[PDB]
Amino acid sequence: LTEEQRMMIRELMDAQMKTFDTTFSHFKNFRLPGVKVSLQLRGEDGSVWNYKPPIFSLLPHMADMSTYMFKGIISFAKVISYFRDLPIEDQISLLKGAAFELCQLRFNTVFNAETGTWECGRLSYCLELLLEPMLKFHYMLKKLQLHEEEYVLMQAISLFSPDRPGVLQHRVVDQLQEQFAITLKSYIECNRPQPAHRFLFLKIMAMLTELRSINAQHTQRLLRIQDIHPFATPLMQELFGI
Repeated sequence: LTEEQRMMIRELMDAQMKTFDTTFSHFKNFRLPGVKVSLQLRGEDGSVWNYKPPIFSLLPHMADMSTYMFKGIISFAKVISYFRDLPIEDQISLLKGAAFELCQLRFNTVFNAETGTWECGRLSYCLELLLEPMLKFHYMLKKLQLHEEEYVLMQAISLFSPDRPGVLQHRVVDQLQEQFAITLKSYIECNRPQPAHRFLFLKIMAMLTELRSINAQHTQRLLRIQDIHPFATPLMQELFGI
């Protein structure tokens, strides 16, 4: 790995730890389904609130988690030099295209494939299959057992996609995305020699293509819900254009 590739991962890792509240400590004041996902809420005192689903009862809450997560993704991008050196218009166009993808890549780090639950600090999202592109993605990506460096690089590649509808400096964004892909490839060939990690780089690139597919599929479905039962917050509207 060259010094630049090293300074690249560091700038990415530094942006991650600064904007990723892995314990969801600042996530409060969120809506709950006032009386297929189980919801657990561990209290500091030791009390536990569990929710067993019965159908738009979880949209409000889920909308609060999204906004909280989205805010982390925006802060991540804005603290990255390669991102700030881009025209505001391109920052917005890129953020709207990767927003969901980066949230998923992040949710995967707190995903427990064993128990099939997202341990988000005090909160917990358990299931009640795998034919769902969403769940299959989380399980497959988890199986790869990636390092933190490999996750932030996946976020970089995703964020700096030149093919996002609205990008102007698609030439600059394209060169950046390539420098990020190369760094990931070099990092893998220099830290993971095990025969099991063969073709790892290409497996990661296929997952991102899957994520791009899942993302484009989600948007449509979310807009179909917003068309029937509005739930999107102001921030979710700025991103999905509503």
